[PDB]
Amino acid sequence: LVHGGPCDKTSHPYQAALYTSGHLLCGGVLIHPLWVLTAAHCKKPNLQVFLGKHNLGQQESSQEQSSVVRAVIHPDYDAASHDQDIMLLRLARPAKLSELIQPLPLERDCSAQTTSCHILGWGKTADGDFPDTIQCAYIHLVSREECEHAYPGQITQNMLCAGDEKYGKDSCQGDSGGPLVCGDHLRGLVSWGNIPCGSKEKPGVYTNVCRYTNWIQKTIQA
Ligand SMILES: CC[C@H](NC(=O)[C@H]1CN(c2ccc(C(=N)N)cc2)C(=O)O1)c1cccc2ccccc12
Repeated sequence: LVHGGPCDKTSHPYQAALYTSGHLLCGGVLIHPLWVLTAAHCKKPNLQVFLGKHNLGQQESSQEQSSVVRAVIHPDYDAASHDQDIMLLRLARPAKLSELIQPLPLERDCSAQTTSCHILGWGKTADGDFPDTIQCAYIHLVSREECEHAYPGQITQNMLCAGDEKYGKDSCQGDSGGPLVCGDHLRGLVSWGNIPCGSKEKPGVYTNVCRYTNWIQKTIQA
């Protein structure tokens, strides 16, 4: 993510890091002791999930590593447009919850009022580097009308736009599937946006999690 800074160490207990081949692939969000949400475009074989991490270069006493034993991409995901860019990952065992490992409640209300949000991740920064320490930035949800204006004809009801007019804080490569948190609820997932990253003119685009309540429930209860 670009134009942010290191997160407070205790402020992100729901953040997951998704690895394959020993390297960071995506972010993710713990939503249940057995389940992490990420972007559909993150699907690959041999996925490992790290919970409780802050610095990727350290073996942290709070961390837990787990294999993904089932990956359930949304059946209607459209790779070209990123429509329905959501996937549920079932962990090999219930997450060992702690002060630093906690699920984040979902925003189920698609009419929810709160537009002050934040994003987090270990993706690319404004200098091009990939940080060991998780980065955070405050950004704002934009109205559906302003979102449609930024990407004419390319915004569906399954997408939200958010960004920052002052500094252009924005998510980036490596942050996919990370949470857009608004009013301390999960509102969206990092999906797509401008390259180079930066939201001063075109906002980042996020999967609208409130549209997936029923699919999430059916998947978890199957
Ligand atoms: C799963 C592969 C991974 N895909 C992505 O990160 C996606 C997400 N995204 C992207 C671009 C701009 C914004 C924005 N809000 N402005 C948000 C997301 C993008 O372009 O692709 C990836 C792509 C390229 C380099 C990487 C390096 C390390 C780890 C993952 C990398």
